[PDB]
Amino acid sequence: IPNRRVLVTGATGLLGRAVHKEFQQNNWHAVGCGFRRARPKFEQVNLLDSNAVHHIIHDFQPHVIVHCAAERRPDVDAASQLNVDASGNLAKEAAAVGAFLIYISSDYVFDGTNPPYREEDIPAPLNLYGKTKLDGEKAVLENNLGAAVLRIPILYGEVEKLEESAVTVMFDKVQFSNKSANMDHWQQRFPTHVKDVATVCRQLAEKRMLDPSIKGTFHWSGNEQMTKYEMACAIADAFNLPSSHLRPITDSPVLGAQRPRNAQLDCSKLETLGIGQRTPFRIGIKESLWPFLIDKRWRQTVFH
Amino acid sequence: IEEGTFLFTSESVGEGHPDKICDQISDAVLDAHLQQDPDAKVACETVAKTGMILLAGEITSRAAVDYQKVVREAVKHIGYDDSSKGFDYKTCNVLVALEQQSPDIAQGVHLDRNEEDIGAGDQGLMFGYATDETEECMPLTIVLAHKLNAKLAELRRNGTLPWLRPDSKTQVTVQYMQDRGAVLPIRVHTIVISVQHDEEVCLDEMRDALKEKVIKAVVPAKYLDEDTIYHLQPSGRFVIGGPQGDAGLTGRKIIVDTYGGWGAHGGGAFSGKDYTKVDRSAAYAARWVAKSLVKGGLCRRVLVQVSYAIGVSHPLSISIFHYGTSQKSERELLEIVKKNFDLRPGVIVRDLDLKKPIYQRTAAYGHFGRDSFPWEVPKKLKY
Amino acid sequence: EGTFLFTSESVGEGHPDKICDQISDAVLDAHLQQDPDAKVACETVAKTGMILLAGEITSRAAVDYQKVVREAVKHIGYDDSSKGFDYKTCNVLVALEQQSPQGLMFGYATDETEECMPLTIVLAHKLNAKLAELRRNGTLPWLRPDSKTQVTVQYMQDRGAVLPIRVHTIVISVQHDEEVCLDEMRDALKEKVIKAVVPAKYLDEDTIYHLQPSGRFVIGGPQGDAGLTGRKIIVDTYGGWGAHGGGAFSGKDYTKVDRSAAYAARWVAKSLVKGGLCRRVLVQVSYAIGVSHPLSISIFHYGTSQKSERELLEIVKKNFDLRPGVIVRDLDLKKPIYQRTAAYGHFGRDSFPWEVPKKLKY
Amino acid sequence: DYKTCNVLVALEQQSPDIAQGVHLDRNEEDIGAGDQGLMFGYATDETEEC
Ligand SMILES: C[S@@+](CC[C@H](N)C(=O)[O-])C[C@H]1O[C@@H](n2cnc3c(N)ncnc32)[C@H](O)[C@@H]1O
Ligand SMILES: C[S@@+](CC[C@H](N)C(=O)[O-])C[C@H]1O[C@@H](n2cnc3c(N)ncnc32)[C@H](O)[C@@H]1O
Ligand SMILES: [Mg+2]
Ligand SMILES: [Mg+2]
Repeated sequence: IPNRRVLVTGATGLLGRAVHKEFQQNNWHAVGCGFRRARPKFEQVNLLDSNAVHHIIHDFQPHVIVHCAAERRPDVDAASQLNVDASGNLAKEAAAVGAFLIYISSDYVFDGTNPPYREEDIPAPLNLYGKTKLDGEKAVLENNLGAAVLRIPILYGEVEKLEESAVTVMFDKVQFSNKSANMDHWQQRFPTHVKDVATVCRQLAEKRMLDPSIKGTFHWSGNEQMTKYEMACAIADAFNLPSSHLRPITDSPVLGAQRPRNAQLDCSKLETLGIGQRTPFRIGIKESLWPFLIDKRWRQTVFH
Repeated sequence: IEEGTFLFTSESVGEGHPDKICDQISDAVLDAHLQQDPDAKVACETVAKTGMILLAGEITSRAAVDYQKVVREAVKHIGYDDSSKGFDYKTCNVLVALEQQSPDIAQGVHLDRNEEDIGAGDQGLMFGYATDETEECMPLTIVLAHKLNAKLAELRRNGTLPWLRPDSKTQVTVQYMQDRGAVLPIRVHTIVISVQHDEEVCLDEMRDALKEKVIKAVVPAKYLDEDTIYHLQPSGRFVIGGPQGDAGLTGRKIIVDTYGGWGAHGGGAFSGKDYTKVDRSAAYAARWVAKSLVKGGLCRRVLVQVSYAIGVSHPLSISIFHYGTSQKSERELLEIVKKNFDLRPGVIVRDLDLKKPIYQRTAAYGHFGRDSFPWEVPKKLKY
Repeated sequence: EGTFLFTSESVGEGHPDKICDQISDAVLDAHLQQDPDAKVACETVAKTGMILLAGEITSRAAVDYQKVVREAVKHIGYDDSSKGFDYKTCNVLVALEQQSPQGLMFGYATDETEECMPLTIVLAHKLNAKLAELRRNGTLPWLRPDSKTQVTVQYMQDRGAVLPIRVHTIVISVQHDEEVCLDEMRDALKEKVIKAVVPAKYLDEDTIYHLQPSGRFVIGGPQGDAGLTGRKIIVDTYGGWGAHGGGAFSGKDYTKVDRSAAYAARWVAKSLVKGGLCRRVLVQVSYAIGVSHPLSISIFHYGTSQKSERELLEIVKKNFDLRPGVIVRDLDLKKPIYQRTAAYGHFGRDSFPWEVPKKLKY
Repeated sequence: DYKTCNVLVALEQQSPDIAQGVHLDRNEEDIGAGDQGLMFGYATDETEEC
């Protein structure tokens, strides 16, 4: 029954799920889609098939589109790849129907040399990931001037598998105290909840229905600064576990040249408009990871 | 490619399936007794067979019950009223072999006791189960299986498909994916439907009807795709059904009556039994508990076990398994259950209103997953 | 503490429902002896002074049903009116319609006992066996055939498996004569029955005993409660463990997949555990219309296997042929030994082919 | 044995067709014969009880 429509791409992924959830409940008519494993909750849509993208947008008449990428970061080797491009088509057809497209992008477009980074600052990606996120911004913005760009850092949330977030992958290494584990204490990062990012996406979209001046780049990020090593120790503290088996490597990694040291995003522009939510990481990661506790996993079978 | 996927299948049977005829007759006899004597002790077993309904078991009651009428009216309502259908309520044999409840059982269970102190009518174990995969907190497999049979009966009784007869069997195979102890139904893999039919109607008029009027009206399109297998009237000439050329008994569809293979079962049957038989009242109680936990948000899936000794009021054991779908420990969930529930039959009967003669409703389409039953209304928990 | 209780029950040969299962399978056995290809779907009903046979049979055999039923009831122990039932004088009614010439099954196995079964049901079954034995000896001559048992065991979860710690509660109800008193029965049930069946390390001062809890149990057998074939399917199988699709075993011949594939699934499950591949396992076999081999097999090893599910499935596929026809050939299911399955559980005892672990090659 | 024998009951109502042809709506004295039939009576003086 709600008249405010939204289309979330990459709805199958950690970010998309949270976004589609945040909208659907709060008087939006939220439809999600995805390439694989979409059915039964979401629509099966290959973004690289223009005919498919065309039909679902034509038939749906969305008043807004939130473009997320599925994602499952090993990345965080940091090299390739992407052929998109498909953000171009999406931008094209979003304009054809007159829908406000929010393009999710990353802090990896930056150099990570002079933190913090403003929306105005010149991007300079050290890797191919950063490169294509930057291309997408270009490809979107020039195909649709009414669109926006939300840049966000590393993500975590209520994952279905530990591997869905580069924060949550660590959890087994945290839990297994009997084995010592090395973790990066070099790269500076700001873990940010997809649930927070989702709220921001709703607040920003709801503004564009009032004020047509909302466009261009925006920055959001969690305020707590953490290395991979500090995150792991924070996770142990939340679940009250020993962390002495965790060893920091202050030396940069094998491909430290491709990884921006501190690509901290300045979120002042977005903080001004009354947009922002910040779940504390120690409370957020507890709600996120409890189903993956060793003792819980033993119990998670089909039959007793 | 596979991940952590599996197939699961559940069946349901229509009112005319011989086993389910027995279940409904036994429950009609129980209702007849409870209309006049709310404290009736009923243990009615029914046997259905070519030309015959036999009532065997034990009943101590103040009610005056005309067994011939209750049995024949039940077979009437089920829809067997002519030779052409293989069975006629007007002309079937009805034998009755009913005696009083053993005085040894009476003295040992309920005689000269306050209601809250009456012992379990028997020993036994019962399981309760709930899952967040449907609104009704039931496995999609069994829910779809039941609702298909209910649709067939509906379309038969309002004349919209007048070639349908009472006997039917459905099997719904769903493809599932595991999710941190919960289960996500992904798609309907296969649907089988055998249903008893007229002499006139052609095969592919029925098959068209089963797909377009039955399945389309029941199964959400979100679970159906181009690969879904449909086995509609697989053998072909299923004109012979019901009791004719067949032999059915009360309590031979206990899995259909409950969770369709999911959770667990302790093997006690439901129909033909008043509240003192804990096979029924404690199973109803345990469903109530399992549904209350999931609706109360304390877990996404759960199995509850309870056990009793004959003549003893308090359960011998209680156990909770949440399949790791709760942040709380199973022990903590047990503590919550102990505080909120009194699982003696003398108390369950008050909370669930189990002297009411509403049991015939339960004898088909499953005892769980429906609106009107007290045990499907979750308790607000305090913890 | 990671501790939980689990309960299972079993019943005796004189239990009305088990009477019917044994007679049903006695009818089967008798038919299979004359005609190995006999189709049998035989239900038995029992009540005061009555045994009623009902079902379908396509067989070439000529069976004296009178003799079959009467010898079964004799063997069970009902031989006088003082006991509520008598093989010499009971009514035998025959309503079998005789002529002349799909499913989801579960198998389950756990390493918590030698017989590779849940401790709860194994003990429940054995307590009934003991009573029958001591009744037949003459050691406890006040015993009568009808009996029930129930065992609650306290378990500890251990990385997928379940570890029995102690026996929490035990129920025994057994029909008896009119002389013996309540204290003598309870002492006997505790000292001659339980302590001879349950390992001492499971019994302790906190173990609860509900023995003859009804106070009187003279009226028994079909007189005290109607019996029907197929009303003890959890007792016949895994006592609340594993899983169950719906089908009863007794009165059905081997061409019913409900029976013979359930036996096969058990065979696989037990072979996996005895072969050291799992400490605990549930085997799902989906059969589908128009295919001989199973449409799909899942293997839930509860995390107790070093090998993955796909690896275990592959091991299963090259050591087992789960097409009905091959199952009845391999397990020798045309032979008339179904009556021995109809009491004390179909799974657990070495004497059955499906309880002989296959040496696995992988 | 009376205590332990099988007892089976297959009793239905008298046919409504019989009831209306015989006794419904009549004074007891005008009740019709419950059936057709013939019947004999006999006596002999050879014993005191005839
Ligand atoms: C108690 S009965 C079932 C209820 C029964 N139909 C009634 O009318 O209440 C079920 C089983 O319990 C056992 N049983 C019968 N009489 C009993 C007694 N007096 N005490 C304990 N167990 C008994 C028998 O094995 C019987 O089959
Ligand atoms: C009247 S019946 C005896 C039934 C018994 N006297 C009673 O009324 O319950 C005996 C025979 O009369 C015949 N009969 C049955 N119903 C009848 C009817 N409505 N009118 C005339 N004859 C009938 C049948 O041949 C039957 O075997
Ligand atoms: Mg019973
Ligand atoms: Mg029973």
